[PDB]
Amino acid sequence: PFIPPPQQTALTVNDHDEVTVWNAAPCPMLPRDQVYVRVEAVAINPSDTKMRGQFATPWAFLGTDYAGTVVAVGSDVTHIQVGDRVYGAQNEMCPRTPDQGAFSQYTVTRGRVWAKIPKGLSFEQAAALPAGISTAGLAMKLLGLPLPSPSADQPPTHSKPVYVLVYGGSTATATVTMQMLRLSGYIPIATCSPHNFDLAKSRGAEEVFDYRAPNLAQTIRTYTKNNLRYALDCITNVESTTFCFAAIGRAGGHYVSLNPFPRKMVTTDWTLGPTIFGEGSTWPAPYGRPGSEEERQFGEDLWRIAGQLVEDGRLVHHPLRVVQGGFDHIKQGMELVRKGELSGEKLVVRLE
Ligand SMILES: C/C=C/C(=O)SCCNC(=O)CCNC(=O)[C@H](O)C(C)(C)COP(=O)(O)OP(=O)(O)OC[C@H]1O[C@@H](n2cnc3c(N)ncnc32)[C@H](OP(=O)(O)O)[C@@H]1O
Repeated sequence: PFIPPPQQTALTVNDHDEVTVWNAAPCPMLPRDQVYVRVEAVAINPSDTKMRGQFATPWAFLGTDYAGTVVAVGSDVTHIQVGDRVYGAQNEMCPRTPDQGAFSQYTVTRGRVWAKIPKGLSFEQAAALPAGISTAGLAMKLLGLPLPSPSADQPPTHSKPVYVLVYGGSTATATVTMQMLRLSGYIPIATCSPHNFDLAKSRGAEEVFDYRAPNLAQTIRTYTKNNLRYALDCITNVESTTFCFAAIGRAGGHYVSLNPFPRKMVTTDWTLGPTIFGEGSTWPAPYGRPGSEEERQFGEDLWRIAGQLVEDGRLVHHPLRVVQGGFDHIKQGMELVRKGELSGEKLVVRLE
């Protein structure tokens, strides 16, 4: 049986709320239904930068998005060989599993929220995808929109065009969501900054608008025949919620946000990330919820679908900004992300 290394490097937060390169971190045990991954590349997400204060578990590993090489295979796992390449998501800073996080030299795969990297994709391209895939699926689920068929030789047809507003169409989440929406037969319309217009259109937006434009909500209401029933808010602040409520049609609509938030006929939801694992959250406030087998199966189904889409080139990664380096480079990348210094790109670290 496989024996994990006695120590490794991982990124964590210490007992003084500081992001820390930890050079004596433990290695996880190998679950019988998972595989053991030597991490080759990771992506940085805003969620990583927010794991602080009450949100941090000291000495628990940071990071969601990883891609690496399989070094050991759990005894109950089929269809994966030692030396295969995989990509997937981890559930960062879960006090029950503090030795599992993407920002580590060695991790294990989690649930079935992972896949084999297609032959034509690099570690960096693959690492850019997992939180995107996962978030896009949770949002479509919450909006009440069906997932794409991995078959189906092309999108369902609708009665009339069914628009979906995506506020923040240059975000990492939006560029993956808009491809998926299109594959399901929906027509995304996006708002973002002018320099990311071409990116939004390349990723499935039928039209794209500058979110700063005066009375843009009237423009959108006109465009959608005053019957916009779906708004996906990828920005999630006071202004984006106001805009989305204004753009939704006179007969009502559904607003889904990627974070919690503090007129009639609008239902509202927001995506809780660990939900993709069928895990819940131990956090208090609006976060804590029990896990569920239905949530687990959804996540597996999504990943089976999206895996095939990525494999056939029908779902593509957000543009990359690739850094070569070690764990301090992940730490610096987080700060860049936290400061909003990235536009239209995802920061990926290839671990050297
Ligand atoms: C395995 C994990 C699975 C999950 O489901 S995680 C669940 C989803 N939720 C969260 O992770 C919560 C924590 N995350 C956040 O709060 C993120 O910031 C969200 C999820 C809201 C967005 O992250 P994402 O990675 O999708 O976007 P990004 O960082 O790539 O987007 C940045 C872009 O956001 C845009 N932006 C930034 N501030 C903006 C503003 N005030 N107004 C309008 N747009 C704004 C601005 O775009 P341009 O205007 O075109 O340059 C900027 O480039």
